[PDB]
Amino acid sequence: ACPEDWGASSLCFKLYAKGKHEKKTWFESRDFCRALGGDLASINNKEEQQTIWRLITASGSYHKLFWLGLTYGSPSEGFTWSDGSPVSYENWAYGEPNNYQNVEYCGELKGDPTMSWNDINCEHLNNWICQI
Ligand SMILES: C[C@@H]1O[C@@H](O[C@H]2[C@H](O[C@H]3[C@H](O)[C@@H](O)[C@H](O)O[C@@H]3CO)O[C@H](CO)[C@H](O)[C@@H]2O)[C@@H](O)[C@H](O)[C@@H]1O
Ligand SMILES: [Ca+2]
Repeated sequence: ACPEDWGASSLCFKLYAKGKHEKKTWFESRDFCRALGGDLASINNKEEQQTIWRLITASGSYHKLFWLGLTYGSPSEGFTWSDGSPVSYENWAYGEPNNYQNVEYCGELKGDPTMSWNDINCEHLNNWICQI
């Protein structure tokens, strides 16, 4: 059972699309989700991707960018999820991750129907999604 305000399919997810001045870095977003007892959202299969897409449609958060729990590990690991669990299912956008200019070590979701991922600099301010 998920809490009533969390979207379910299982993992539970919640969108945080806040004011223009209330976005957070990847690390700030991770700390926020962990303070709730959860973490930044991981997308581990097509069912979880659909759960989050339907959360986006229900909110009207179209076109927005969201932090996911994607973080680059060691060179041999590549991207992992924020709790260290491995990236198995992937939905990177075309050409991604491209580590553009060698400074992109966190992952963001483009919240449109493609639900694609991009690596981006971790100090960008974005919306975020938590899991619990
Ligand atoms: C926005 C960026 O998109 C991918 O990086 C691509 C890169 O983006 C350029 C964009 O074309 C340009 O309008 C903007 O002013 O600067 C961006 C770079 O920060 O463009 C190159 C072509 O030169 C490639 O197509 C890159 O894929 C994405 O990978 C980045 O993380 C970022 O979201
Ligand atoms: Ca990129």
